[PDB]
Amino acid sequence: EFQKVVVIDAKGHLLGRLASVVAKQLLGGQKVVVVRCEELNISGHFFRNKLKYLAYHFRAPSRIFQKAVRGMLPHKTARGQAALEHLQAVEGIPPPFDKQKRVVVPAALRVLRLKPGRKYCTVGRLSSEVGWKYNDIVAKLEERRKVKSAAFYQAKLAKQKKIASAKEASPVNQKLSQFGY
Amino acid sequence: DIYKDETLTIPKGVTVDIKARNVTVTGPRGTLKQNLRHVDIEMKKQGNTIKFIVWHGSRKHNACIRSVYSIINNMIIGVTQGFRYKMRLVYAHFPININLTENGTVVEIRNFLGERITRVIKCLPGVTVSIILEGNSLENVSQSAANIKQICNVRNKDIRKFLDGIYVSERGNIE
Amino acid sequence: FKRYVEVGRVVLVTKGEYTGKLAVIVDIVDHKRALIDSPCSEFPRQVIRYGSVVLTHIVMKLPRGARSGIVAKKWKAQDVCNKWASSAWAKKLEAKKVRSQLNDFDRFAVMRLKKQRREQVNV
Amino acid sequence: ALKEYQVVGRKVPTEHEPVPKLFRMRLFAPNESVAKSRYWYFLKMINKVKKATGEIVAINEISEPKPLKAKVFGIWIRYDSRSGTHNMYKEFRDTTRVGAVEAMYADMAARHRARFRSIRILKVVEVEKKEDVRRNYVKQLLNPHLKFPLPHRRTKKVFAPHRPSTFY
Amino acid sequence: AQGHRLYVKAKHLSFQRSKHVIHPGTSIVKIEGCDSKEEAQFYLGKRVCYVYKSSKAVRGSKIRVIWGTIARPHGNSGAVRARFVHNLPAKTFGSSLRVMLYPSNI
RNA sequence: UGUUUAUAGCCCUUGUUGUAAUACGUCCACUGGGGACUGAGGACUGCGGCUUGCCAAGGAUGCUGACAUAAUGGU
RNA sequence: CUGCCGAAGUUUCCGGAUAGCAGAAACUCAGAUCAGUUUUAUGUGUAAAAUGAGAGUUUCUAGUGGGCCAUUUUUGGUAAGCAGAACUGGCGAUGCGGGAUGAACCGAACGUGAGGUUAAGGUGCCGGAAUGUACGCUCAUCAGAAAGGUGUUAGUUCAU
RNA sequence: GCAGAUCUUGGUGGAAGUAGC
RNA sequence: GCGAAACCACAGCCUGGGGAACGGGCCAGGCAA
RNA sequence: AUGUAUAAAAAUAGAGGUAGGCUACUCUCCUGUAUCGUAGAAGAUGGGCGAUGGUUGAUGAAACGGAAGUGUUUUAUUGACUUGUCCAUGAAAUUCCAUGAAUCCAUUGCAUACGACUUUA
Repeated sequence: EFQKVVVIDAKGHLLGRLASVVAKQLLGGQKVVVVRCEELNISGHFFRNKLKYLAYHFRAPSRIFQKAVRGMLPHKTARGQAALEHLQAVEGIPPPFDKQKRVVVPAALRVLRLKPGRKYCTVGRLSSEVGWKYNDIVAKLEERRKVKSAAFYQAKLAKQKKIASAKEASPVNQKLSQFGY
Repeated sequence: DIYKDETLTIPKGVTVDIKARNVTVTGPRGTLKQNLRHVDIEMKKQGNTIKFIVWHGSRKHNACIRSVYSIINNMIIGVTQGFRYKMRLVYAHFPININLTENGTVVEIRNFLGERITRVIKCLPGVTVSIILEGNSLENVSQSAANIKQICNVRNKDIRKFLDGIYVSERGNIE
Repeated sequence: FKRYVEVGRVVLVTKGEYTGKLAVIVDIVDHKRALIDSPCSEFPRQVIRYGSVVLTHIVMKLPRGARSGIVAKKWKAQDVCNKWASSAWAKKLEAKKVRSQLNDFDRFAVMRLKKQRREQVNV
Repeated sequence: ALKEYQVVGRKVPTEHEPVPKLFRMRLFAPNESVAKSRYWYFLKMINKVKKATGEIVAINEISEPKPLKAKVFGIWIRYDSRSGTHNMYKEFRDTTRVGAVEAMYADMAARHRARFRSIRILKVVEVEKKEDVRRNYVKQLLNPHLKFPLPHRRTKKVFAPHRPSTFY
Repeated sequence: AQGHRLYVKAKHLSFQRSKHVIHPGTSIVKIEGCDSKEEAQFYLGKRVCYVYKSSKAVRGSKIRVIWGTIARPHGNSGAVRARFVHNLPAKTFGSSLRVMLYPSNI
């Protein structure tokens, strides 16, 4: 299934694997928005990736994730230039996308790709000492949004419980249960 | 080894909860919270028994299991009887003045080999120094002792000739 | 944990020619292989890889290296059937299997029942 | 797709040697043609019998007599390294003798980067006694307390909506 | 506006090509729900179409359609090879192609 | 722990139905569908089968439509 | 302007005459001879079976009448490399697929087209094609695509 | 029967409104 | 206000590698307004 | 464009819910092929029945939503619709696919390759 707008949560996702699936999707004429890019993960411990950046200048993981894709797409080709603008990488979950579903990519999930006991690095933690100086405010927004979202979930859960009780109380439900519904 | 297990006996502490990989060991001395998320080791709690299980772990993981068991044992001992360390000051000509502030949380050292600059060392949480320092965390006491020794250090001075300084005399259990 | 590799544990095949069928592990071969058999005669006693299998909560007691006849006797004795099906997990699988077999006409009946189902909306 | 092929061969009879001796050995080959070629090379190494000097009399594949019963197999192999002279002996637990053989070839090809030509299968035997088992890993697989969670779970339908549970 | 859509959405990926040589006679189409070569057999023979609009009003309308036909599958991920009456423009990469259900074999 | 079918049984050996079945390998002048690209040739022969006629046998013919009073086309 | 054939690129004696390659003609034969052929066998050569192809002459006439690379063979070498002769192919008269790109490497040698399938090489993205399956090994804090190591991985052997 | 010959003849640009007067 | 001559295949960001220079064109790149 | 439909967090090596007084519980996971919506001449005419509810449109604003709040509800009333259960007509020969301020300006020296700059006007 593909949509005109797709929101992908970057928490617990490998950078390269996430970059690959979005690179193909972007060439497919699809708009993809990436949120919480600061919580991306890269195989290899913290010092190695720190040395990698020291050899390498954009401090935003949203820019870094965009930069990784930029060299992973035909940038010279005008088609690649057009597809670049269809990708929107932002840190955290902004209000224009907080009230929308956030899907995940199985091919990039750390739990499905990383062996237990393997060291890994977090981009937001990595970027904190390279020029980024907004971790507190970015974090502060995260708990504020999730607290509001959790309250929304509780209201939705209560509504789901009420309708579920109403659904079971409905005699119509088991009239034609032979269809598996 | 596909499966390896290490068994330990829980002390008479009130709480031996290890939920969310955090050991909230609450005993008669006090309640101490420890984090063990560094090593992914399976834990089994059954009454007064705590079992550390490693499922096909590597040698480094196997080594950390023994280290985690020692850490758990040390935490249990501290929460039951506590850890007390005693240090004896050594001076040759100019005595070193030691001042305790905030119930021993702050230690000021003056006239250390004649030095006119006072060194202030902040004790670790849960450890009180009166020099004998007592606390429920052995690691906190050890780190504080190292900091005190580091503060009372002679720079560009003969170690064999000038024996002035602070050294830990003994360390044991409070109870 | 709740699922561990033990002799007698019932497993469900998720990938292969016997997808959706249940089986019981009889012996452990290696860290990646196991020999299993099923009460259904259509499933022959074959060794399967741990990747193509899933672990279920229900566990049954069987001797090591039990024969197929004894396992079937053991399965009937312990009533393994209708025990896994009692769990809601099997119920979802039964519903999904039936739903995939629904025809076009039955879909319209599903639509009519669903519309009548939403007619309650009373709390 | 290895399969254990038995090969029997003898030298060409002549007035000097009217009755040739029968030489039979069991080797694992993916097909009959590979088995016959390997047999000639083995005989040249040992008995120095050329292909023209001899001829194969019977080729036959051997199935596992009890393929449904788990067993332990010990193989003696001589392997060619930088020195060109090495010997090893390994044990594996599997339900098929071919399955044990192909398992060792993968292990040899990984640990020592071993080629099919370099490897020569010296000895094959069945391990049955508990005290006969020597390797530690198979020893851990022998005690009746074998119980552990499934390792390497990780279980195109891209863009899964929910987070995977990845538990029981 | 629930209804309509007697077809299945599909995306026009690219042309049949080597690493550097492209043959634009046939184009790769990725149909939704198709994820294996054995599955793409069902869509072999269907009539695919490219629908686009233009400023000029021709016959009183504003829609131009380039018909086509699925021919063979392309790889193990459900892609198909579709030949059109007019070869698709190279600009329509990553667009929408409507795979209607005729000629039906079911 | 040690123990020998018990208040689980297993394994091995025969015995064991049998000509078990499956799998593998190979053949069918066995058969049933899906899809694509081609129509070169221009009476008659020939070679075959069915039974003079007929046919899938020495290369495409039918049924239809719409467009034409634009579609297909070219620059 | 198109079509067909198309070398030689060097022996050998000695600026040349030869030759050779390519042609052009005239001849006689396929029941006749042959082959950068392979066998059989007699003593590597020679002689007599298969596999193929029709084979042999005479005349007269254009062009060439360099090399580079690679393989090998040797001799010495000579700091060490290497050099020196050869040996045989390929390019040179030859485009295309691959090798990131790149004249020597891997494939394959070319009328204009349609379909089909491949070779070498590839299937994460750029990039056409599985983020295939099974099994291990690799942790690098410069990976990866002589040795030392409180470096591991599997371990082997010997001691208790 | 032309694309070349620092080709012959004629024409015409950039340089350039430049060097400048 | 009056007004040349010289020159001119065509151009003009580099980074590297591209085996024969290759940078002035090729591929990887960034740049490119 | 063709349903242009969908909001928890968080573990994943245990999480969530469920319930009891953080301590003892239980249940679900093992995805979305899920769920919601999708019935009518693009959805007709009326007759009802049945809800007497639901679906919404129209406006009258209330709060929430700083971030990029610009959208989430709450509704107040009204307008319709209602295939929720049903009927009776109706919808076609296209009789096989193609669809007003500010700048220059004056002032200005606080400037000064030249603009700029600089107040005033």
